[PDB]
Amino acid sequence: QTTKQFSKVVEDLYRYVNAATGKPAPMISDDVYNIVMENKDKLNSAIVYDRDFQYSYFGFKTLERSYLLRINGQVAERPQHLIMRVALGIHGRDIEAALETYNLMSLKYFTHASPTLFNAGTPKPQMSSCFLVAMKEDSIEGIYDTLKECALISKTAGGIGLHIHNIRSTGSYIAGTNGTSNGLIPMIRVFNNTARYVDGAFALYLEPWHADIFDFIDIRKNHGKEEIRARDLFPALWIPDLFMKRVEENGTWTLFSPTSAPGLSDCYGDEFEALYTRYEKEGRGKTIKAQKLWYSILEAQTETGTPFVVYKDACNRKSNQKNLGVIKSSNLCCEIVEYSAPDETAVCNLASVALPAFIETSEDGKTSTYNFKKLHEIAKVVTRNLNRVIDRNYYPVEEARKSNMRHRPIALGVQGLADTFMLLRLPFDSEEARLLNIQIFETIYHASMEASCELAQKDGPYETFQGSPASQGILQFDMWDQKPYGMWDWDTLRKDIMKHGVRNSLTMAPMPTASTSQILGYNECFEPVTSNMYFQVVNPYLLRDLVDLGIWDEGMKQYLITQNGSIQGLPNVPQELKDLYKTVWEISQKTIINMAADRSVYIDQSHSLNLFLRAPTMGKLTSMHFYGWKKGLKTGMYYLRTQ
Amino acid sequence: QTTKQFSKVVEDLYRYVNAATGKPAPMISDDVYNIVMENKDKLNSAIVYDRDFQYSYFGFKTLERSYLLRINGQVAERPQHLIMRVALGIHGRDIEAALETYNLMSLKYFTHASPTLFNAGTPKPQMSSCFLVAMKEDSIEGIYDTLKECALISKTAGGIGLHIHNIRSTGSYIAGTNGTSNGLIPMIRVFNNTARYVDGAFALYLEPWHADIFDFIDIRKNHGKEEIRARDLFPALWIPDLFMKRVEENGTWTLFSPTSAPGLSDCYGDEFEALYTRYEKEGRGKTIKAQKLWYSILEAQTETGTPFVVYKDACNRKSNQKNLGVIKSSNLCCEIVEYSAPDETAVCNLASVALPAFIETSEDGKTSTYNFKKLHEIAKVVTRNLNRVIDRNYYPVEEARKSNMRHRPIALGVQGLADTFMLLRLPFDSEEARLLNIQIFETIYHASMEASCELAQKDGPYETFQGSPASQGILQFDMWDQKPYGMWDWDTLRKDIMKHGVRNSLTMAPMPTASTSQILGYNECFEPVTSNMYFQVVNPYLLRDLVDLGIWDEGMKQYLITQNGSIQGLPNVPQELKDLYKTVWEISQKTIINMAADRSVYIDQSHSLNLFLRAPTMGKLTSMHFYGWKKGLKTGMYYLRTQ
Ligand SMILES: Nc1ncnc2c1ncn2[C@@H]1O[C@H](COP(=O)(O)OP(=O)(O)NP(=O)(O)O)[C@@H](O)[C@H]1O
Ligand SMILES: Nc1ncnc2c1ncn2[C@@H]1O[C@H](COP(=O)(O)OP(=O)(O)NP(=O)(O)O)[C@@H](O)[C@H]1O
Ligand SMILES: Nc1ccn([C@@H]2O[C@H](COP(=O)(O)OP(=O)(O)O)[C@@H](O)[C@H]2O)c(=O)n1
Ligand SMILES: Nc1ccn([C@@H]2O[C@H](COP(=O)(O)OP(=O)(O)O)[C@@H](O)[C@H]2O)c(=O)n1
Ligand SMILES: [Mg+2]
Ligand SMILES: [Mg+2]
Repeated sequence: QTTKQFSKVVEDLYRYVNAATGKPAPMISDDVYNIVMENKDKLNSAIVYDRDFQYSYFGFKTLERSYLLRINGQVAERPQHLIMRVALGIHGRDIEAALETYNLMSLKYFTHASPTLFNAGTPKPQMSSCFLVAMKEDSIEGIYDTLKECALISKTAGGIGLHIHNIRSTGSYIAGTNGTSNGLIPMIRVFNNTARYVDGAFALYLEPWHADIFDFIDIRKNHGKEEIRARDLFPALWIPDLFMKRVEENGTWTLFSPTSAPGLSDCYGDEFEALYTRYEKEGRGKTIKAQKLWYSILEAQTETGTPFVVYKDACNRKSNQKNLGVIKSSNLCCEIVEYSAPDETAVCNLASVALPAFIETSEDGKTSTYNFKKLHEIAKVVTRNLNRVIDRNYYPVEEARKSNMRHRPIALGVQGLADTFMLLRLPFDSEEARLLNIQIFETIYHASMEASCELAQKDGPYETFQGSPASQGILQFDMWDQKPYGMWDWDTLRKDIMKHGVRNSLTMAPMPTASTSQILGYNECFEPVTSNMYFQVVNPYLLRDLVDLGIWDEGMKQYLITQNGSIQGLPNVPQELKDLYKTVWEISQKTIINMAADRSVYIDQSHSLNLFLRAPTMGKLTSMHFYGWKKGLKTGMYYLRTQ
Repeated sequence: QTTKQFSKVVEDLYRYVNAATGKPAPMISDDVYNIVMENKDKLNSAIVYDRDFQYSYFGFKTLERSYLLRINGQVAERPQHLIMRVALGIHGRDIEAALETYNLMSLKYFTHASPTLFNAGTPKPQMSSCFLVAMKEDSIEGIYDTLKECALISKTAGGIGLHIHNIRSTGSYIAGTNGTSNGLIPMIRVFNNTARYVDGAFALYLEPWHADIFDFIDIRKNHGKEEIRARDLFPALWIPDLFMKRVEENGTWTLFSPTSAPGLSDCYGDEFEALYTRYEKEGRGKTIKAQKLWYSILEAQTETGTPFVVYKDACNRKSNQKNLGVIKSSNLCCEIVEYSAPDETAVCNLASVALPAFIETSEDGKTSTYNFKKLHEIAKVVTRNLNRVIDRNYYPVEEARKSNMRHRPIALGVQGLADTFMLLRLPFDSEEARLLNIQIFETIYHASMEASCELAQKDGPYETFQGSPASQGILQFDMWDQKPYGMWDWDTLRKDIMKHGVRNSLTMAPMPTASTSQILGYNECFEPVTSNMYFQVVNPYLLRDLVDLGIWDEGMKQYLITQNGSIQGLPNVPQELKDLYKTVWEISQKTIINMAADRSVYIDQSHSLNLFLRAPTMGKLTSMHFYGWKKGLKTGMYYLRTQ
């Protein structure tokens, strides 16, 4: 069904011709083709085809349906071919690095994000997952320039975070007409329609003092007038601390059109508060009860899972990019926290480490341990990969090229945190899981900064490194005013960074891993399992245990189907198992938030913290938000899932 | 209720401040303000306020509701003030010309189009009614650049004609993806949505060999899937002669994607036919029965009044702009026929002559005659006005400035043709009406070319005059291979044009006059009355006659209400009256088309020929189209009205 020889497969993909039009349509770049032909024997003999069976049925089907390159509707690539295409696409002439990446990916130590898997080694290799776009100007020309830019980015793969704080609100004056602005909603409908035309995937960012806020937060509601909804876009709130204070005090909140109150989004913290309370005192806006807004926000979150919540002041106070300017948005999945401006669209290239790969029974007596030294080594590899992607990437718009080449941010993440705890017999809410969580993120952050510092000794630091927190020896945990756990030597690293610089302004942004975790067969990313039963497949670790204890029968299976993936209150199942295989609906969200806060001291950017509320009340949701906020989180909430 | 002194009114408008924001919002330009202050006594004393009563109730209300400038929701301008503001807005420092235009407009000899009436004398004086826009390129970038340009033009006043022949059709290949084009309809929905956002008014032009044609023609249907309709846009067909021949032969017709059949819209006539039949023979497209398309077109016209029909080869063969390139569209109302390209958006400034103004009882014995010499003199005035507008206009986009300054087209038109015939006791379908129609259009065309030639002796000819038909002594009627009626001396004019040039590439484009004819109180533009009764106002001329004959009673009035504006088959009304006051539903469309064809030999551009079909059949509509087509018409049909 598929040619075996890799160079033979490369040849077919490269020579490919669209029969219907007679147009040659190479699916491999000149570059990678010439590389493969000059090295065919080394390359062909390196692939271990046994490794195609490291995938599950649903992992293979995921690859088959979307990832493996097709010739005339037929799969042309084997999984091993996809992986070697990616390796060369990243590494180019560096055959050695390519070979190392081939071996580590093929053994499932790590993977790159979907767009890298799609486009690495191909003629327009757009490998970035994330674009953060500034609304160019409060004008028809700026709106339409911004729209063109989103269209062109959406032509390729990857999401958009778009901030729109600078657009004048409903009823605002326009110079040259007697008519007024119709505000955000009509303009959002324009963007919605472009998202649909160019083959969703836009998040919109707004600060809650904007006067169109009440409609903005309701944009995904499945009822009401069809011309007030924008159903393919996601609203995200970019929330100042002052809003949270006014809500908690049960105080007032003032809504402005940005034309009546200029500059509010171009400052944060104390400067924001001073500027805000001054405009408030000067009668420039419309005052409400803060809790009236607060309540409408919880209503929309309860109904639609949105708006997302990202804390503006936490993002800005604790960003290594703070020498660039004020950060005005996150991205589609709320992990990326990078500077953007009309001339600079922040981009990011993504990869995730497979956490269970580092478990070894290695020891005396059948206990599993965690190999942190190997985690550290693989994270260095991935860091070097992501840095290469930056240089070999095709940028859809010039604003993205200019941003990426200047600041060189990258984003490492994880999958299989849940599997890891499960394999080590650690309940997600245990003291041992809490510790392992901190140690894992300490080592990945240590490793990435070390790799990046080595790159800066080879190539120079990134352009804007001088003046950064990192240039002053201030690493992420220091900006949380915490000492690191200290499994790695931070003083020596900080010494080296201050002397040599780093090659990347940012390194860590744990992402959802929605498709890539399915390819590898692990749970997802720092999140607990959502059920133990996802045509019905039972949690392999749970299955193993129930068989070993000799309790697994049809009576067991039904009790799992019927309680949808929960094993609690199953009569004859040991407590150790119930503790180990708690669903995310069964774990306290204060625990989830605690662990998010623990790991966040080692996270440069942010992370996509989904929240899961069993029996949701306004009161429970409020206390979750205020708890995350006071913990110092950047991303208070990504999606709210309920039921 | 209104200040009397004009300079006092100018002062208020100029000093105006938006109270709600504290922004100064002048409603008069620096230029006109400084002009008015330096000439206040001459200016104030020239206005004759008696003349505000030359308007009807519904004419005044038209002015009041939309035209007269407002200060804080209150009318600040008197009709005489609006007219003098317009006069200075056109003429500037030329106080004499201003005064002449004031007198002629205030006495209702002529008027300018709405945007001139809105914006003349104001800070952003966008006075043009018509923009013809080329789709920039078959790419996401070109589509979105075009969209931005339409948005910016629509911010101001005036319609868009947009040609889209160059966009690849549904299912076409895209290089760099496995997916295909979704064609025109999705892209049309993008434009529809922008039209709604920026405060309809777009016509779309397509040649009927495009493979998306069947959906394109159905875009205004009031049923079917909401995502195949574009309800605020108007489809217009840009029809090659070959299509009409294939339909009449009951032959085949081939549909192409422009990417499979390049160049089809960049040629016409014989070159088009040769290129087309070659692509047809080479299997590059999909063949159908021509009459299958023909039938779907009549169905859409019957249901929706659209698509408009404009004959591509007639427009190109008979255009003075033919040295520029191939013309690919008309405009929103199908009167403008001008060259457009990605870097040149054709524009046009419009004015209409009030035809009844030139009727004088002057004579021996109470007969009315028509003063052609005075018509000729007023048309020269209007021609000079329109040329000044070109230079004092604020262009919304650079593409429009570049086109207008190069070719300098203008568009004179008419209103009150119906009133004129009625006042002279000439039935619309009579031999005398047929003659007067030809003589009126002969004099307006003679007058405009004479004024324009005088301008070229003062300022030089327009930039692209060399190589034009007019430069070779070929005037419009010559391109119809007809001798002029000869009430004016054409040889001397043609001699002068060949020697001196003309200042304007085009001069005549009779337009709908939808609002301006209401302001003046006349019927419309070369069209018969649609009824004799339009809160119920009876045709003043008919009323006068029925009173004079002593037959006008409540029994008369009811018979008019009840037959909706028709006097035919009213028992006791003289035949002379029935002949004189035929409704447009009562006049043969072969007569309408004959008169359109007669006048067209003196029309540089085209004219907005609405058609009215009483009891419509596929057969009647077909023969109307083929009759106009064979007559050599450019605009075969604007709207189809029925019932
Ligand atoms: N015709 C329109 N329809 C809808 N919104 C408009 C329109 N014109 C302007 N706006 C909105 O008002 C804002 C200003 O648009 P812009 O193109 O800068 O107008 P302008 O003529 O320059 N007047 P101003 O910006 O007040 O000096 C943007 O947020 C637009 O979306
Ligand atoms: N992602 C998309 N969604 C919808 N239409 C598209 C998309 N990409 C291209 N098109 C359409 O296909 C045409 C070509 O678009 P363009 O941006 O030039 O694509 P391209 O990548 O340059 N490929 P090609 O034009 O075939 O060389 C235009 O008519 C577009 O509307
Ligand atoms: N449906 C999606 C999911 C993610 N993304 C982008 O990809 C990034 C990472 O999401 P992910 O980890 O779920 O993506 P995969 O690489 O696993 O497909 C996000 O931050 C988005 O910018 C997208 O464009 N569309
Ligand atoms: N509703 C309309 C009508 C006309 N127009 C433009 O104005 C031109 C002349 O139409 P018209 O003679 O009915 O306009 P008025 O000047 O009488 O308002 C058309 O060719 C269009 O380009 C428009 O933009 N919107
Ligand atoms: Mg502006
Ligand atoms: Mg292209």
